[PDB]
Amino acid sequence: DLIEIQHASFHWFLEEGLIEELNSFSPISDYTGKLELHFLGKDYKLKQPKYDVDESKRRDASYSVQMYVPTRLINKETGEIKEQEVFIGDLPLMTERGTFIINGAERVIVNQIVRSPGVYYKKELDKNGRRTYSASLIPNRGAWLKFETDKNGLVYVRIKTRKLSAQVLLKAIGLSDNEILDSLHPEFYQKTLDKEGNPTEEEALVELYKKLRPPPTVSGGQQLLESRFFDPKRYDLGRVGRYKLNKKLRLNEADTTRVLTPQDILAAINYLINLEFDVGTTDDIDHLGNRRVRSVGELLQNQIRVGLNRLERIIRERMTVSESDALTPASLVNPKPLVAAIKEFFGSSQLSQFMDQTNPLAELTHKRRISALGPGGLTRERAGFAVRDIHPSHHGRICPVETPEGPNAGLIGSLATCARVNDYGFIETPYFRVESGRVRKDLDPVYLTADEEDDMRVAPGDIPTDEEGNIIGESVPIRYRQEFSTTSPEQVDYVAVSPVQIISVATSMIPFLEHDDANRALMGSNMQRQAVPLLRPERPLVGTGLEAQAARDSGMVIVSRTHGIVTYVDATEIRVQPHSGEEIVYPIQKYQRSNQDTCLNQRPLVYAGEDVVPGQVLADGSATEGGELALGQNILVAYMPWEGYNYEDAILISERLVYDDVYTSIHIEKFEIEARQTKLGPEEITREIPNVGEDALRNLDEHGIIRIGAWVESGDILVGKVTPKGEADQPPEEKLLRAIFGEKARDVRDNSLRVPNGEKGRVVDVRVFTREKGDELPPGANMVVRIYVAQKRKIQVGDKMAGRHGNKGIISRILPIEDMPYLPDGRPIDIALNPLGVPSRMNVGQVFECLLGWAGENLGVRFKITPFDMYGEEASRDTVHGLLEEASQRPNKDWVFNENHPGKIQVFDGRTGEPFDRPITVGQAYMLKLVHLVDDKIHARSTGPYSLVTQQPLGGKAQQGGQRFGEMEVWALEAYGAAYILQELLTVKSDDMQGRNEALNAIVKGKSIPRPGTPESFKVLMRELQSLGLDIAAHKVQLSEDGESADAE
Amino acid sequence: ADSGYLTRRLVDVSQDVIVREQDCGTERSLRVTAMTDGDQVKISLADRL
Amino acid sequence: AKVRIDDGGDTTMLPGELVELRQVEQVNEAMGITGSAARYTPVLLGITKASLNTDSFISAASFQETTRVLTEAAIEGKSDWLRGLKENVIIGRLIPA
Amino acid sequence: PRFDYVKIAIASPERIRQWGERTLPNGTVVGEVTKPETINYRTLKPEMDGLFCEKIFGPSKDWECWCGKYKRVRHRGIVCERCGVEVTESRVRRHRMGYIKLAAPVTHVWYLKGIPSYLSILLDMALRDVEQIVYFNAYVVLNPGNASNLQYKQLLTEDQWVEIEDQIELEGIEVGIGAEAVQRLLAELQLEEVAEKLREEILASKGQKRAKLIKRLRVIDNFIATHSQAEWMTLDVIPVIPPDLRPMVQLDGGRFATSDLNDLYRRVINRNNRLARLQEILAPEIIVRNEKRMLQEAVDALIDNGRRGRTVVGANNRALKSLSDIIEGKQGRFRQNLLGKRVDYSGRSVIVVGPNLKIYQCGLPREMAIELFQPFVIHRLIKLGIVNNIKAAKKLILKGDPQIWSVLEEVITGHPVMLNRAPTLHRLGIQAFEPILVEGRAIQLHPLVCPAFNADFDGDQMAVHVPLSLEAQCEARLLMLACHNVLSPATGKPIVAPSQDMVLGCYYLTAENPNAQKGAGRYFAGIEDALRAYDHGQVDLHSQIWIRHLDEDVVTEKPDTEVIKTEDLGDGTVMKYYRERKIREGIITQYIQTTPGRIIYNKTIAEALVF
Amino acid sequence: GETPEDEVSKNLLREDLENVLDTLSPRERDVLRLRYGLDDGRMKTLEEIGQIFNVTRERIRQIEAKALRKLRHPNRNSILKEYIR
RNA sequence: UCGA
DNA sequence: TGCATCCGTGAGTCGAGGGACCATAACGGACGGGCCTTGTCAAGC
DNA sequence: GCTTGACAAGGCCCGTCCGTTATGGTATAATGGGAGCTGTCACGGATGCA
Ligand SMILES: [Mg+2]
Ligand SMILES: [Zn+2]
Repeated sequence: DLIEIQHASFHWFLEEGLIEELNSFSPISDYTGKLELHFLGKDYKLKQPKYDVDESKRRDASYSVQMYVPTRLINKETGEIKEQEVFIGDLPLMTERGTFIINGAERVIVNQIVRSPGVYYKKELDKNGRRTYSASLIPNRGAWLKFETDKNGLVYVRIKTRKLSAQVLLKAIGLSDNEILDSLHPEFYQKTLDKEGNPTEEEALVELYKKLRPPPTVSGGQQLLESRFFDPKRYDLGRVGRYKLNKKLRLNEADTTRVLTPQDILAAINYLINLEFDVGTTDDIDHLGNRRVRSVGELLQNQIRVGLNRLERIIRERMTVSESDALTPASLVNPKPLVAAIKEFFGSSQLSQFMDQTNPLAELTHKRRISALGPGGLTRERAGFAVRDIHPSHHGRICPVETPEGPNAGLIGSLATCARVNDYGFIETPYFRVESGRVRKDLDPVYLTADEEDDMRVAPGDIPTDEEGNIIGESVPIRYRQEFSTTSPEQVDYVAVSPVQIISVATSMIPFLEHDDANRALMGSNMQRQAVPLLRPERPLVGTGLEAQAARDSGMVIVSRTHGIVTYVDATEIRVQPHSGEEIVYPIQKYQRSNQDTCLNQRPLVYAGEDVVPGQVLADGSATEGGELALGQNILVAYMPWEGYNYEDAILISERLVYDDVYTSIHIEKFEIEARQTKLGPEEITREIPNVGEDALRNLDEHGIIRIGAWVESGDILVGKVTPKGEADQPPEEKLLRAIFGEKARDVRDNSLRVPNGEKGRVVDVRVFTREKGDELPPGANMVVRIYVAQKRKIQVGDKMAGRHGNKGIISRILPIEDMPYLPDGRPIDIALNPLGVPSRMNVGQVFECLLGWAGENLGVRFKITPFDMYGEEASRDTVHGLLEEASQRPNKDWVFNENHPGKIQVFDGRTGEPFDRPITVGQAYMLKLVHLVDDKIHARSTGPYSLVTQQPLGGKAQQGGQRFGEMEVWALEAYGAAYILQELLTVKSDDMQGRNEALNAIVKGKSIPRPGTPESFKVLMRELQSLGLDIAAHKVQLSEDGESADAE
Repeated sequence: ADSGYLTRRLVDVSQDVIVREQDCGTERSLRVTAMTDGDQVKISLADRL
Repeated sequence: AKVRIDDGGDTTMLPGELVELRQVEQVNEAMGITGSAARYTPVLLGITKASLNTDSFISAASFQETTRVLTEAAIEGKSDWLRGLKENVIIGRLIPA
Repeated sequence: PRFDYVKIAIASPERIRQWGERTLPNGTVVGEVTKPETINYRTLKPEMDGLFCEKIFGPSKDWECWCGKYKRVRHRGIVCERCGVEVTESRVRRHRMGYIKLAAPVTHVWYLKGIPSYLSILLDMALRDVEQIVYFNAYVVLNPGNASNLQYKQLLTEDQWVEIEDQIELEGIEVGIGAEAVQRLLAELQLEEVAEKLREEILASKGQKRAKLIKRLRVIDNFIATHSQAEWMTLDVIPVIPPDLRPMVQLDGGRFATSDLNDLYRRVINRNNRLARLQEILAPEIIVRNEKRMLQEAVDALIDNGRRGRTVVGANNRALKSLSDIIEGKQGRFRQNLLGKRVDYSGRSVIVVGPNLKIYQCGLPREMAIELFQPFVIHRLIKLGIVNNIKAAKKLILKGDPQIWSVLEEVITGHPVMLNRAPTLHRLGIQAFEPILVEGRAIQLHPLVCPAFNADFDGDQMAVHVPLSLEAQCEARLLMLACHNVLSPATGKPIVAPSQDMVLGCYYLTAENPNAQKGAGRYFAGIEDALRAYDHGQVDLHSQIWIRHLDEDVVTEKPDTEVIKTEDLGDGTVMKYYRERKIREGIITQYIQTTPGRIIYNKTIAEALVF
Repeated sequence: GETPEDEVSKNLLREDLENVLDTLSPRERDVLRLRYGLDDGRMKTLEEIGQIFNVTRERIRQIEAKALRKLRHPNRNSILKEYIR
């Protein structure tokens, strides 16, 4: 299973994470001691949800459950036990795909990588001086212990504040002079004991309080130090903090997990002194053995911990004011601070991200992202060069290729294919045991938790092995202590289980990965997660074979579980019968809206009367073919330059891709309107709207709302809504115009929902959610109407297409089939790609892919080639050229392979009919269609809305915004002679309530006027500087007159 | 990010450098030679004049 | 282009300020007909230091350290005559280039 | 209007109240903010005293006061005797400023916590010394006269002042705390007399601290030339921003969208009304001292939040936006609203390569040109007589008639359009073009201007801008056209050149293929004889062809002047043989061995440079 | 605030509403301007027009009843046809 | 977060 | 009078997306009748 | 070409009605607050510490 960091994490929270939080919260007491409240956390209910999975997405709700615990309220003096179940909070459940539904939108919880708790030592040179060793005891939650060591044998303890001597903390926790020196070399400790005095057990708590809290008190020094490291519910090492203390310092005690042991502070000082004696290891901060990951089971444990602490303040403020008895325990627990704590984590936190649902490849990748940012991780400004590079401990755990380019280059990683996280939070990799030069591929792997660095010798999965005898190679390259070396095959210990263990699940879909560059393989893995689901997908011919596993783990593929006989198959359900209440129904969704405006259509695959197996595809998804995944189409390609139509990364396609419904996707948009409550009068949805005739009232059913199946275009009316007005401030021009022809204006105003510019399609869902029907509504709303419009988009000029090797491009021309070049059998060419971008970017694998897919086209065999071989030069060139020779041995196909030029044939011109001078490489390429279509990039504005303060035009496609003329754009016009264009762009086009009126009136009348006025943004800055206490004004230097000018008035 | 902040600092230090007059009447000069980086030359004398 | 003048007792020029080298020779030659004093040491300024020591406070506050330029301009009583670029863009007039 | 220079100075308390108090036909002025209330919760009308008051800043609606009975355009320039709101336009609210009269002086945070702390320079104190007097942590001696051991401007602790209170020396010893003592220490200064006191201390016994007296003399000399006072650095009257610069709008759900300036203004008036309440009922001095310290922290957080103390927050845990935090940052008023603005008549789209076109020409789609040139199409519709107004023209544009596209075809001819791609590194990233209406939905860009814009056809979007005035159209054509931008501004080398796909077409054309000759070694009569032989199947592209060319300016790779294989004909005529030439000397004839691909290349330069 | 598209066409409304008023009588044009508030910025009632003239009531009403009747006829008023909002 |  | 430590100042440009309680008196808008004020209708000067 | 009595329509004006709103009070005894900062790099002043 590829999703185990989400399913096993939420399963741990429902049985171990929720029980541990309620056991530490209980019991609580009052100020006097009259009654006590303790919970029973291990007997909670977790009742049934309210709505369905598909119903919660359209009703704008969350798939959540109610949490109830039994609560026993006892009293100290009077014997009474009050058992009652009290509501705790709303907990959203994880769906079957591993996601959550928050406010009708599907969301994921990205796993965040942080540092592991423990002690870490570091050699630091602050200046050109001696060698200083530092320390840092990091807990899971609480204060930090930073031990430093200066020159001349002075070890200090810093607990944010100023540093202090090591004897001050070591004596205040409770110790003797003989219990320190017996377990310490004590000759180095005499230099820090001379210039520190010699305090007793009570002569150190007073001096500790004088420097931390600057009167000292004998009772104040004990309450300050115990609350930092020794008090419960304020300092936590964690289950993994106790494990890292017993490994580094080699401690004998274990299973403490709550209180910091004072013997552990003595062991951290002893390891720091011995670092000057050239013994001990300096820890690394970028090592994956020191870096942990956490998931939904751990991140939810911190939100209930800060949510129950707010509940502890109200539970102690209600058992003291009410001095009377006979009170119910259900009124002591207020669920309001804990409901708002869970709702803030799932909807308002940064780590809960919007789920990418373009294709099943992006859904599987987004659940396995390893990001180093979040509330407790790193910062965008605090990220440096060392944290973004690849550590040598990332071999097989984190993918070195798949990472987003730009700002987050290296901070957001991806988990590898065979990687696995244990219960402690460390990434593990499987390895096969090698015994005396023989790979023992018979038993289960070892799953080493990054402990193979300083102990084991690990070989990758690329060495030639024999059939159970020995290893063929005499020099095996291995890795030992983060360095590569070639040793004997009898000296190795472990070997990798797969050659795709290093790369992730999205990089493994690229065939011939070893022939492509690592920079273009980064782009090829990112463009595969943006491919739209087509209308009829097609499986690739040069697939790697891992597409079948990624389709079943995405959750959008109906699988069988019963091993039965299929009875009834239609377009909505599949009914089988289980055998060794026997009729289950598998529902099939038809054209459901996704998050990225794509389709989630499922098609039936099986027929009636067929034996099935557990793990068989019953119904494939939208971007999924039969069994395996399918994100694009296999069509003909040719690497030849046309007449400037493929000049700089441009694509020339044919007309055959248009009328054959190739690269044709279905996009479903969703519109929203609401009949709110205006204080002047309630708004309602009517059909008789003013100033709109029969040109737009054709699809309404006398209710103001459109019908199902009506073709809407740009500028129509979906929901006709009116709004009452109470202005009554008519100008004298409109009063004279209305008095002539009559037709007195009504009190309503047309606020109908309309279709935006460049939008069309067919309406498929006109679901209306009103009150008194069984659904909750937001306050200040009478009727909520939701309109879903689906449209069928073909492939056009301006769309961005790409392949699996980073050869992205934008189509500039769609030629007919008689103008495209044609093969010597008469078959035309679909895509005419440019061969100039190939040798400059090292995209060699895309030439191996098309030449192998052309061999699979004439044979019809659908090759499955795994990456990272076999014999050198005999597995990539002679595989392609050897299989192209077999396709040429057919009696009908003799023109496929040539002896002089192997990977080339003769191509004829379509316009003139003459052959070209040189042979051209042809093949069957697998191209994808990305989400960056030409329809979403069109924006234009003449005059629209304006800003609130600066009175400048707004910015945005969805709100009719204007393009920003920034500071780099002024410097280009200032370097030109364009002074009148610069004054026009800053005055009459932005921030002038007077200059915009006269400039617009000049074009309609036909006589332009010069000299625009003062812009509004300068007068805002003039009033802001006067409010800062600065007498700033503008004057005139005219003859015998120095007067201030009034820019505002 | 380093070249963007460097370009902004070069603009504000030389934003008021406009050619206003035709001649000033100075007598100083700048001696220019062939830019030789040790053994081989990079910019010839014909490219600097 | 700037210089750090010293020994000022006749003209209101405290030792430690940065003025242009052409402006020092314009006032020294104009004071030679009367007879007075004195010395100045040349300094090399960076691209962010010479941008803040200009005659315009609007061009220096929009670049960097807005709270430091406007504090110095209010106490000294500086005046901007809108000479050069990057002021008429903020004002709303034609650039002098 | 038109101004000539901008001068900035320190605002005196008589200058701040000049902006606040306005003349009204009554006995007193009403331009003072006394209450922290903004508006009412029942109706959406403000109150008669507050930060959004109509008696101070003006009427909320156009020609309508607050109480009623004056809601017409007939009453212009009068003040209602019942309410007090002047009946005028609603645009006067963004120009009027109120003031808040304080009950205690407050030091300005820019002069105290600034660099190099000009408040502490004039007082001859330290940075921590003035910071202990302000915010009420130590006492300062204001009159140490007739005392045993006391100095001027000496800091005293809380336990040290109560010892002198038991000793009454036996004279008048005056101390002070807070900003009332700093304002008294600045008012009794000697700025005319202290300037000559520091000048005699520089020449005599300078030492290392000569620069300290020099830096102090620069601050004192600025207060005499500007005719300012040293006591104006403390604030007694606080100015108020106009209410449209702190807008309060209501969203669709009913919630109000307030600003952070309203929460910082309310903290000043709530702590000022409490200080006037404690000073009236004779409060204990430990409560009045704590109230004046919070009034000092409320104004300093209003001016520069987080400068001296801790940053105050609101409902959300982010930092509040103060008066200084809207001008200094990258998202401030200077770098986001003055140097760079969002312009009208603009748009953007993806770009595709347009071949079979020219330079200074770009592909412009029809639905984007009808929005950018919308005031130019409407003017042509009324001029041709199709419509009569804008409402008849705008309904005809959005309808989709084929006569509208014939009007748009006649408008864009000769109208330059500036194309722009972000980021703009050099000045050739903004060039003007003459657009044409093409089929599709992308901008057909020329492939020759691609190294100029640094544009690649894999997802690049370019911004479109349209000029309006007649002077802007003549500057985009004569100075910003793409045909006049061949040379780069950095070097003297051109950038309009064949780069990727046309170099490979010219390298293969003038190459040498030693296998596909098909008729090499043939003599042709001139340049035009070889072009007529390429249209037939006579010669190939790389055939060795002798061409009779009488010109001498023939450049080639590895040129030579020596004559090898000298052959002499009859009657004294000698043939001068070369590596690539064949000259008949006595020059009679001259044959050039070349390829027909080099003749097509040399013919293209002849028809382009000679017109 | 109002968009400049409604403020520009408000100025174009003055150029066409005063065009059909110049073709009327100078006495007939003076009644319609001061009544609705043209060229003064203030709306005046019917009795204030009768006190600056030497003619009493029931004449200004029937003049405006005659002025509004001739503008409704389709004669020399074809430009005030698509102004109905 | 994602494109250049 | 020179050497450490701390604090304040900067760190690319465009576009898309999503997102406690109660008692009592003062204050003010709403409702209703009276009073001119204003618009309209049919003949008669 | 204008003029006069008649018939309602409606805006202010001035009373009261009751919801709305500002103000003061309650008597066992109660007596110093929480919530993060701990992985950025470079330069320029300003203390302060010998
Ligand atoms: Mg590009
Ligand atoms: Zn009024």
